Amino acid sequence: KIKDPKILGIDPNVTQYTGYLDVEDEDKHFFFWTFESRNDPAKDPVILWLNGGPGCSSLTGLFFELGPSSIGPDLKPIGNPYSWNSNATVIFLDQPVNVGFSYSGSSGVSNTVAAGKDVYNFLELFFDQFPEYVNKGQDFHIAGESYAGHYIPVFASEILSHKDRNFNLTSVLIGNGLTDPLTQYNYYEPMACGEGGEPSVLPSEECSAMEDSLERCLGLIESCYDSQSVWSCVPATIYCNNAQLAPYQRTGRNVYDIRKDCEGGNLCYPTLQDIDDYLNQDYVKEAVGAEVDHYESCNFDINRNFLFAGDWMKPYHTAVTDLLNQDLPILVYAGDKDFICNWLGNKAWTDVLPWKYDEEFASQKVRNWTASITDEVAGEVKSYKHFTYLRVFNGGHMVPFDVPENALSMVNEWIHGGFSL
Amino acid sequence: MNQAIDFAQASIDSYKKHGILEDVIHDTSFQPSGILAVEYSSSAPVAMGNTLPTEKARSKPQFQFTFNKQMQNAYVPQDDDLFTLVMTDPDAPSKTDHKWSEFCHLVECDLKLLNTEFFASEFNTKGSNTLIEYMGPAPPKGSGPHRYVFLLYKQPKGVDSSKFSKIKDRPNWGYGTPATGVGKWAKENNLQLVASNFFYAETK
Ligand SMILES: *[C@@H]1O[C@H](CO)[C@@H](O)[C@H](O)[C@H]1NC(C)=O
Ligand SMILES: *[C@H]1O[C@H](CO)[C@@H](O)[C@H](O)[C@H]1NC(C)=O
Ligand SMILES: *[C@H]1O[C@H](CO)[C@@H](O)[C@H](O)[C@H]1NC(C)=O
Repeated sequence: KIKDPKILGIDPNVTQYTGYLDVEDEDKHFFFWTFESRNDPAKDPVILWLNGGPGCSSLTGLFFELGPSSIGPDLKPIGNPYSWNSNATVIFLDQPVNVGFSYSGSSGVSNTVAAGKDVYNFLELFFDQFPEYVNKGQDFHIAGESYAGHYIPVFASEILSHKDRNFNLTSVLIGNGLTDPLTQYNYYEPMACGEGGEPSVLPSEECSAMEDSLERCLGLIESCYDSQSVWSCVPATIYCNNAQLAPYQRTGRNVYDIRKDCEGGNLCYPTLQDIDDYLNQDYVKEAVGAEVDHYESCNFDINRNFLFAGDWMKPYHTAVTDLLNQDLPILVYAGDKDFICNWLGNKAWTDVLPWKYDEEFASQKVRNWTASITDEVAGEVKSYKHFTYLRVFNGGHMVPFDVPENALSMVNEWIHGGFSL
Repeated sequence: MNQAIDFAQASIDSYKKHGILEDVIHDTSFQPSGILAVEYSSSAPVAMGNTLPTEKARSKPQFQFTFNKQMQNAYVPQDDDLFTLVMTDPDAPSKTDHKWSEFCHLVECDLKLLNTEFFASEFNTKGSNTLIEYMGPAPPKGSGPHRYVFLLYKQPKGVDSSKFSKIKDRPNWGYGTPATGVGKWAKENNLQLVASNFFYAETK
């Protein structure tokens, strides 16, 4: 069922829908929340937002990062003037099933490919229910962060292989994501040892330890890349994460923001709890039409499902090559203060990825990027044709949360500026 | 992504949330020494709590043991080492009715590994002895989902399976009393639990 959640604060005088879209022939109930552009919903593009985890709700991005309202300590919504629905209608989807308000009694997904099949179905049902967001020829984008670095490329491929789809895909955005493990795992040491724009956070003995185990880890990742099997990918995940991520984590430092200490829940940001409490209120659940009893930011079971299935180290980056070769614009952005999906690693796989214009791209010189809204030199860009890599200054794992204005400048210059920063 | 660093803690959390430490292992202090990767087919991996369609868990699955000297009385890998692989359902006929609690699905013994400390290895099936042949999930329609738990035990040095207590039959592992199985049997045979994985299956 679909509902009108306007009675809640969130975004007054902007139509929106919440509810479920079902694939009952598989017992899958996808919860979503839609917000129209605060400008012209008939002209402005549509954006699908996805958080990572894997197993975390997209409502996090809504209330905590880039949606129309955030939530105060008193559980009252506070309007966000820099919401991404300023010049685009946005869709927040809880996926895979059983994440957030999305649920499923029987089935369950363990890898990205399978999740891709499900999202494609959801989108078909969606644009079927709301032809208004396609009829007028609006562009449609898919944006997400973190582990969505796995989702997006695979997801985009899934939808582009269907010739009978009832909508189009204009471009995809990926912030601080994990996309090419083999390359990215090479930059945790330099990022944690004073070579990523921040003072070292690990004692020398540790940085060296990380260097020694690097080879073994990479070899294991390569092995997973070659066989794409549990036997090879799961061990690779265990060895590398313990060798390259564990040291940093043991210092109590925030894996999402190298300048902070991890404090609070399983996600290091105490405030996330506030939105969890807001979404669990009796009147909010009802107004939204939730069919699930208790809401949680992330579902750690599906998180472990992906882990123990070997999805973490798969070579999904190869999908990016296909997409780029087909001229699909792609924006890979990363805040330079994040650690677990740092900008060094993201610039690295982006500089060596093979594709028809990999030569002209590698040649391009990085230049300064001035945010339109703030007029500040907010980062360093590097782009050629339809491939762009953006380093965002003073941004952690969740860019919009640290630099909301510059973040809005980025998405708008992309969505409205012809996919070129 | 914060939770994907420590596979040990991740394992404990899963065992707790799904009552594997109390209903089956009977030890809330249990610490895994490694992780047990189990798979029926490339599309049917058992990944700590995922759901699998019954028909996919029809034949015997493949196993792999990854030891990581860090996730740690303590288990120190050696060459003489012989292992026992168990599969049990503590939700038989259901998560509530335990008339047959702990239904024995599989018990393989005298298994050896093909093979700062770290290694991933499969088992050498050759000289092993199956005390209880494999039988896939077959939960009663409507009983709800059942927990299918795989457990890897290290056998005491020098003692083969011909010396372990007999297993009358499957329901209750032939102990007669309800809610009894791997825990009871593993203790009276001095087996050392080393790892565990599990999945859910249901018949609607
Ligand atoms: C975004 O929408 C606002 C509507 O108030 C408009 O003033 C602004 O110029 C728009 N900019 C775009 C199209 O990026
Ligand atoms: C995608 O846009 C619509 C989908 O509603 C379709 O009719 C069109 O053919 C596609 N794009 C084009 C013009 O190739
Ligand atoms: C970026 O702008 C130019 C080159 O793009 C140059 O002044 C310098 O590299 C940067 N400017 C700043 C912020 O110092």
